[PDB]
Amino acid sequence: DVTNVLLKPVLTEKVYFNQMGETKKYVFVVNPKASKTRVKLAFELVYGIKPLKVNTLIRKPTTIRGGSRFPGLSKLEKLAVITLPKGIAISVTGE
Amino acid sequence: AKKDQLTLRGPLYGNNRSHSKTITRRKWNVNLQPCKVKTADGKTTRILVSTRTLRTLKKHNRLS
Amino acid sequence: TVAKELRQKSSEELVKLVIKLKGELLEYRFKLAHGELDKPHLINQTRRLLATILTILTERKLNWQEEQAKYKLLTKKTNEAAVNAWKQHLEANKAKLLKSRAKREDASKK
Amino acid sequence: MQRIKKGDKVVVITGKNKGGSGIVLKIMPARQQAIVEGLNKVTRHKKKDQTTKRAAKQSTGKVQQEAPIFLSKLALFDQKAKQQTIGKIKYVMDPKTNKKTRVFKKSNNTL
Amino acid sequence: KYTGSIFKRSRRLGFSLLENNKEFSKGKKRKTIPGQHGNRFRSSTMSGYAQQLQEKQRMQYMYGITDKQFRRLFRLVLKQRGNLAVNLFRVLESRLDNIVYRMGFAPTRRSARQLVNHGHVLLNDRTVDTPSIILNPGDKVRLKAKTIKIPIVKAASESGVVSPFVETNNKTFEGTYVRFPERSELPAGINESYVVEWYKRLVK
RNA sequence: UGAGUAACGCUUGGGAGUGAGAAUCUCCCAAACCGAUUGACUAAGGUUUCCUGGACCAGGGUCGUCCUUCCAGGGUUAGUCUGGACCUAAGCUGAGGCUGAAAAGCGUAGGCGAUGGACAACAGGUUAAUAUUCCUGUACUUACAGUUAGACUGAUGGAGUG
RNA sequence: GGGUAGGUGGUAAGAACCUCAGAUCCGGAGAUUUCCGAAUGGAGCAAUCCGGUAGUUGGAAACAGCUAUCAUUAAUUGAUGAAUAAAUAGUCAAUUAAAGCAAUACGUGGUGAAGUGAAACAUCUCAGUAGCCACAGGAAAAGAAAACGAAUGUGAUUCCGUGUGUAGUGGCGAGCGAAAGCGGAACAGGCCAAACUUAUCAUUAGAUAGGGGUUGUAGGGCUUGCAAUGUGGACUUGAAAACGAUAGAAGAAGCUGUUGGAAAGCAGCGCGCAAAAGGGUGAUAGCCCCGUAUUUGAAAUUGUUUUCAUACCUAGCGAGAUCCCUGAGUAGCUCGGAAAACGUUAUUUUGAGUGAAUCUGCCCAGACCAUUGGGUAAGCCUAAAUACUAAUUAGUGACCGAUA
Ligand SMILES: [Mg+2]
Ligand SMILES: [Mg+2]
Ligand SMILES: [Mg+2]
Ligand SMILES: [Mg+2]
Ligand SMILES: [Mg+2]
Ligand SMILES: [Mg+2]
Ligand SMILES: [Mg+2]
Ligand SMILES: [Mg+2]
Ligand SMILES: [Mg+2]
Ligand SMILES: [Mg+2]
Ligand SMILES: [Mg+2]
Ligand SMILES: [Mg+2]
Ligand SMILES: [Mg+2]
Ligand SMILES: [Mg+2]
Ligand SMILES: [Mg+2]
Ligand SMILES: [Mg+2]
Ligand SMILES: [Mg+2]
Ligand SMILES: [Mg+2]
Ligand SMILES: [Mg+2]
Ligand SMILES: [Mg+2]
Ligand SMILES: [Mg+2]
Ligand SMILES: [Mg+2]
Ligand SMILES: [Mg+2]
Ligand SMILES: [Mg+2]
Ligand SMILES: [Mg+2]
Ligand SMILES: [Mg+2]
Ligand SMILES: [Mg+2]
Ligand SMILES: [Mg+2]
Ligand SMILES: [Mg+2]
Ligand SMILES: [Mg+2]
Ligand SMILES: [Mg+2]
Ligand SMILES: [Mg+2]
Repeated sequence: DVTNVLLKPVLTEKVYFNQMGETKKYVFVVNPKASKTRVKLAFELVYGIKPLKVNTLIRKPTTIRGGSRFPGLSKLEKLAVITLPKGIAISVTGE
Repeated sequence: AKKDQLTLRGPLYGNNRSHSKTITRRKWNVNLQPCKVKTADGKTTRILVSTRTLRTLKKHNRLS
Repeated sequence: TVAKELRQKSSEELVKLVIKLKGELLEYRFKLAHGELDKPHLINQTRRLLATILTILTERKLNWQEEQAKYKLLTKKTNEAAVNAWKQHLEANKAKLLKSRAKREDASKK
Repeated sequence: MQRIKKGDKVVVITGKNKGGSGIVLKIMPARQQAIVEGLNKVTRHKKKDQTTKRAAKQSTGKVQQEAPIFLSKLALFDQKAKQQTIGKIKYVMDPKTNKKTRVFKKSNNTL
Repeated sequence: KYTGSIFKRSRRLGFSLLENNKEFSKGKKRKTIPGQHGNRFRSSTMSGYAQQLQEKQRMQYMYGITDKQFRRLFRLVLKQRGNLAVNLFRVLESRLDNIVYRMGFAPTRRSARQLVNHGHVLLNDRTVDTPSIILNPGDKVRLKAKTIKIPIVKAASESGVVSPFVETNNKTFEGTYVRFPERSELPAGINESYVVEWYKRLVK
């Protein structure tokens, strides 16, 4: 509802491999506390096309910048894979 | 605990002196004896109390 | 300075402002994530103005989500292509469903 | 108020540059410095770096810029006086506009 | 340490011993306690000294003094020349705030002391913040100008009212004196001298 | 100093290539060991050590253009799999309550607690890294609403099975 | 509010902005404040999982958003209500408080060793220390004589010096060690119960709510008169004023030459000071800069004190009656312990037992009796001087200067 559970879309080789061939699959990063239903609701209120299904990924924090004078940890990411129906392809940028 | 319910007087810790004045810690316990009384419509309720309160209870006409 | 103009504004117009700025903030963050935000300071300005609007809206004992939930306007435009895809998907699903049930039924009869 | 502002004429009273006239372009209050144009010209040995659209060329040879100067070494320059001289300034408050204005103490010149 | 239930035990007896010691009936007395204590006196039969004692309280109270300070001042004046029944009167009346109140720029003696402590007060060969310095018969006490800058002014009027042993000119804020207060200017509120002999017994 | 001494902790030859530099890196051909295992899938644990490209400060008992080392980027998709939303064993906690100088101990009703019980998905393909999870094909299960036909519905409790 | 012409926190340049309708910055007052954590809807392997209820918005419902609430204990109140008629236990609901933490520090209380010394060791010492636990507070504790004590005596408690290493106490060994008095810091004494009386409780009151009373050269009550309308508090609300605290404003006085990379050093001639504390400025500056002395200033919050009024308390000296009240399982005594300097004993306290009297009364003055004298137990509260510094501001050091 508040639509703070859609932080940033991410574009990688896996993402672009999916974003072709009839059904498109768009991968965003979402609030780690959000649920699948909240992700679908956010997509409903801000895009307008009902996802066919939603898959979720949790990327665990790991050590980064190892050996550097001050080492630091990573940030917890939850990934969401929206899949729109046949024949529909909306743009992530431009509204 | 081993204590009266009417008052709050409890055990008294002291020394066990013997010949040669050898020191060993000992405990004096209060005389918790069951007693039944009539309070609030004479409602009898068994209460573990010290013999001193029992004597106090006997003279104060409560115990009848 | 800016807060005075906002103070003159009513509450209903203010919640319209907050939802509009929320949408623009989402768009700015998305454009930044695509490397298409020439002006990267509008994100901060949007957030400060958003924070200010919250302060004026929280001065009065009024919320920002509930007030817009009471009255609102629905959506549009993003319906035509959406219903086409859904109609196409359900027709194919029902066609597959019908074919499967027929195959099973005629197989059991034989 | 401040002894030195961005814009007023200033000279140097100690160092190699004596009577060094310039215009203050910017003031760092925290480090008590002041960049004055034409004075303390240093020439950094400009390397070559190519990692950006602008860095693809980044033509930099013997660029001479401005080094910051301690605010103590600076002194305000008089202009209204017929005989320009170096002096100290006050912080009088004129009731005409109720705004603080610097005035020299060896003369009666504002700012 | 359990369900003591004060109702259960208190009612359990209704008299006993502990209930009556504690008896919630226990009122407040939050004014009886303070006020009567406050300060007392009277004269008795067996010791006589009761009159002397009461007079000391009055005398000490007239100037707002703690008994310890009084013992110091008596010790100072005691040793000197002789029958000093004329000296300690000047000593007791030499208080700066007493002179400030008797000078007439304050409604009450304690208010003058507060003023003195708050730094209103300018002296001659010195200045003054502490409201206890013992002053000399012929001394001036020029009042500050900031105090007049705070016109409450009502004071100056009292100054002229005055009593003959003080000579002060109104508005001009200045004061001195001579011919130290005779016993007439020390009225019958406290006028006795056998409390004086009492202090030799209590103070050597 | 011992002392450039002991030691360097089970596995060969060649051809071509990269590179400033190759017994040690890449490819190929052989060769030798494992083969109830040095083969393959996982539990526990480890916690990015996984894939790509680059580097040879440091570490690799030599060397190194190379590494499980470092840098940058990327990688883990479940109604049906493993566990919760289901159940209990040992045991733990445990309102009341009992006991005890105090802290506390014991313990009822309740609640936790798998190493057990109940529960619906298989085959193939795909990326450098994921796959009963993604894709194709064919299925199954549980809820809610509408509808058609039939039927009186029958538990927090009793009994059987488990 | 102050205050300006710069700002976008450090390793940090650059890119992009903000800012003279007064930015950044400082001070006062507010807003937001995820999850765990006393954690408190239930659980749980902390920062996780699973919910109920009452609303409201979408859906055709399941459902999903957005809000508020849901722990336990104690007290009060109300409703309901067992064995068992009544009545309670119990159950439910509402309201009010409690939970926890820290200041490696001070207080009180409970519990409480040992190393060690005695040249061994058991009495003893260590030591009522360490530790464990409970409760606080800004201090806490103590406190107004049934007292000291030997006198024509002092007259709450607390703290410091002396009395003194004295009297004493100690396998009379190691050791331990006051209480008077004196000199000082501060100083403050109040209030209930009972008599007597009023009103009400099936008035069996022996209970509730008021008036009266708070003692020792005895006090109070009973009856009867005179004098009183005050003085003072450990005291409530207000109003006013003053002194501060939390940002700040103003704030004097120098050039020349020389060595030198650089002058502020050195030299010449000057100047200011209620400012010659300090810091920086390319060496060692009273007069280059920031400051310092001094004079000042607060919209808002807050501290201390004073004045005025205002609630609430507070009042003397007689006469007669000869009557009543003055704190009971209490003080004593016995059996085991302890506190005091005392290794148990006149004084204080208590685990077990017993147990008094009522101003011609009771306790005390180191066993005890008599005389004399002192004091009024078995009810409560009490500022100040006293103990400490995690923190805030200013400052100091014949304290340290990277093995300290
Ligand atoms: Mg998953
Ligand atoms: Mg011992
Ligand atoms: Mg060696
Ligand atoms: Mg060697
Ligand atoms: Mg050898
Ligand atoms: Mg050899
Ligand atoms: Mg060898
Ligand atoms: Mg080897
Ligand atoms: Mg080999
Ligand atoms: Mg073989
Ligand atoms: Mg193997
Ligand atoms: Mg690693
Ligand atoms: Mg690899
Ligand atoms: Mg590589
Ligand atoms: Mg090597
Ligand atoms: Mg599937
Ligand atoms: Mg379970
Ligand atoms: Mg299992
Ligand atoms: Mg693999
Ligand atoms: Mg402002
Ligand atoms: Mg021993
Ligand atoms: Mg020994
Ligand atoms: Mg106290
Ligand atoms: Mg200034
Ligand atoms: Mg100056
Ligand atoms: Mg200097
Ligand atoms: Mg006795
Ligand atoms: Mg002892
Ligand atoms: Mg007597
Ligand atoms: Mg008595
Ligand atoms: Mg160190
Ligand atoms: Mg070192």
